[PDB]
Amino acid sequence: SWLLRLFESKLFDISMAISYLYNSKEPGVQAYIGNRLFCFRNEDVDFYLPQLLNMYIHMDEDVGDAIKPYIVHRCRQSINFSLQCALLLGAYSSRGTKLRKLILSRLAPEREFIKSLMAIGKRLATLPTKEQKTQRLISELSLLNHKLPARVWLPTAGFDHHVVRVPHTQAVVLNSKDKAPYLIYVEVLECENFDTTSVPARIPENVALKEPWQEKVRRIREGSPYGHLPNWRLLSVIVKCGDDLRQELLAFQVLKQLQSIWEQERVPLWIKPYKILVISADSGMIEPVVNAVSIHQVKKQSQLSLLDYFLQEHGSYTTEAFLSAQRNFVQSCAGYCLVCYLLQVKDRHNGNILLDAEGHIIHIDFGFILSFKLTTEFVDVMGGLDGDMFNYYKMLMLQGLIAARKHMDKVVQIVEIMQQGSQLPCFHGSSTIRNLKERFHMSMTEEQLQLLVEQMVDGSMRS
Amino acid sequence: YDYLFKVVLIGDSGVGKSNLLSRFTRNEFNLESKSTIGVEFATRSIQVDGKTIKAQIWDTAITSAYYRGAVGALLVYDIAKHLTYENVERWLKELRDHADSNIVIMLVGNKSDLRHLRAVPTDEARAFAEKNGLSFIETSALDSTNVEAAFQTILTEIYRIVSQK
Ligand SMILES: CC[C@H](CO)NS(=O)(=O)c1cc(-c2c(C)nc3c(NCCNC(C)=O)cc(Cl)nn23)ccc1OC
Ligand SMILES: Nc1nc2c(ncn2[C@@H]2O[C@H](COP(=O)(O)OP(=O)(O)OP(O)(O)=S)[C@@H](O)[C@H]2O)c(=O)[nH]1
Repeated sequence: SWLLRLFESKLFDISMAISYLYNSKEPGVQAYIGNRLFCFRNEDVDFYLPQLLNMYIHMDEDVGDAIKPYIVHRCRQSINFSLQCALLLGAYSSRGTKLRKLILSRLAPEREFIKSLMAIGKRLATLPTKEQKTQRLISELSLLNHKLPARVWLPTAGFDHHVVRVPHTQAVVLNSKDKAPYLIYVEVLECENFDTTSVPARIPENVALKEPWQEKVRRIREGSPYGHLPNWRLLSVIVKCGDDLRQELLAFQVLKQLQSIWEQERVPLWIKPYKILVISADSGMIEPVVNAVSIHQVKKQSQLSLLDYFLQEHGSYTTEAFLSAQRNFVQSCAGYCLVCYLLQVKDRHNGNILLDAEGHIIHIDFGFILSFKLTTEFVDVMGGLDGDMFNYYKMLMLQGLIAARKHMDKVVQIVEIMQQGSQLPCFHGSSTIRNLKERFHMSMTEEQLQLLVEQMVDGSMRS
Repeated sequence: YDYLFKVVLIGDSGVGKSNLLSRFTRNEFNLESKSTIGVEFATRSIQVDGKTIKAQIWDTAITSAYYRGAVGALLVYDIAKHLTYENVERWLKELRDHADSNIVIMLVGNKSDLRHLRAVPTDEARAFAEKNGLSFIETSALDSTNVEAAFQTILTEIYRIVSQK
């Protein structure tokens, strides 16, 4: 009854459930939890879908039969859920297959919609320059409006909706690589429920420049057939036709949890997880952060040092706009340094860090993790090594570390389960989780942590 | 004091024979499960029509063969695992052969609490249930549902054997 005692308390959450599910070999417990999933809010359980489906694939049949019923139930009341399952089921197996076909079994429109989009990306491969790729993209995207009214949606959107229009003239390709990813803007009409509504009616078709996000919506709205409607909103996704996003997804969950941990405790670090979508385990989509551009390009257009740009874009240090931006900088630095450390990110450079209009930084590329540098340019923005704001940066890191230790298992859980039958490059070591746990230094005293943080920063400065 | 009833619990492994007994005999339950190795009894006395009886329940390495002189049998299956229901036919064939040819039998669907994971409908079971000379309650050992009722059905069922001159 001691187990059952716990499970019937308020203490029981989806986190706990999966942990016992992953470890417990008692089928009586497994089945009990399988059933208890239904009582939880749809929203809480969703976050763990990548874990659940991985278990289904790679674990004993016993575990699967306990899991399957809940999945099917969700699938029947949400095609979005159905979609994401099918995509995930496939990517993580190269047991799974039997269930995927049953789920794909109506939903036909969406799978072609996605396939077309990648097929586009693969096509840009024969065109060797960035600019050339972009021209073909816009043209070929224009062909999508012909089926544009559609009855399809972006799973990456916070909500249910129909895609109505692609402002093809506004789309752009992001690099010159052979299988370069490309960013597109998409118009949608919000729904209350996708599964229960009409597809909207077509509204017939009748410039592109560098601009902030809210100004870009205005311009597009005024130009859009559907723009007058209150139902109308603009979304955006980046398309990766030949790159795996499974490592990327793993990082996202970790970022989201750390974000919540620091939220529950009262540590004012700042970070920005960006939604990830996995299509094939070769291909994916990303929901982009708006109002941000790489440090490197920021340095090529300005010809300035980072601090000077801050001063240019916000004001003299006697202004609110600057001091606020500075605060936002420092808080975002500590957050991402800890994330880089905890996940042991590597290959950190100004191509992988974005700057938003309020001053936060945002690391964006999470290849090369598991199995961050402080350049003097960064330290300058903080007011220098002796600065109070720089000291505060160190203070936040400690605070955020003390908070993180208090919730270590929530984090490791997310990661430890994904190693399960995994052929990802980040899991090469037997160690890998074991080393990860050591990096929380759970044994250490706070005095020890104060010292370790100082040392970390000094190391981070050598370059 | 007045009568001694030999009852067996039989069924596939995992169906909940041992937890029914722990609920029914000691009002204790556990999710953690030590397999029953061979045989258990536990005992509890009840009163029917103002008469003191005593039920001796035996839980159950195939050869238990403990049936003999076994007047009643609770045959249990897990409602959430269809296969456990499938072997009920094979559990009634081996019944007759190594066990009394006129024993009182009640069929039991256990783990009724797993509403959303339910894999065996009450009607299909109860259909087979009334099609043949078996009893048919559904229980949950975990949330102490129908557990007393199940026993007291078979015991009352059992009692009505008086067959006097
Ligand atoms: C795009 C994927 C390609 C490979 O397939 N690699 S990538 O381009 O380097 C890259 C960019 C981003 C990203 C995000 C979440 N948000 C913006 C973003 N936001 C700005 C967009 N909007 C405005 C108004 O500036 C801009 C850019 Cl360049 N990237 N980005 C995320 C991951 C990522 O993969 C490492
Ligand atoms: N939700 C729910 N789970 C149950 C119930 N009864 C048993 N379980 C689970 O079934 C399993 C039964 O294990 P056990 O204690 O050995 O009983 P058994 O059915 O007799 O197993 P055996 O025949 O191999 S001895 C346990 O994990 C137990 O938690 C029930 O009534 N409701």
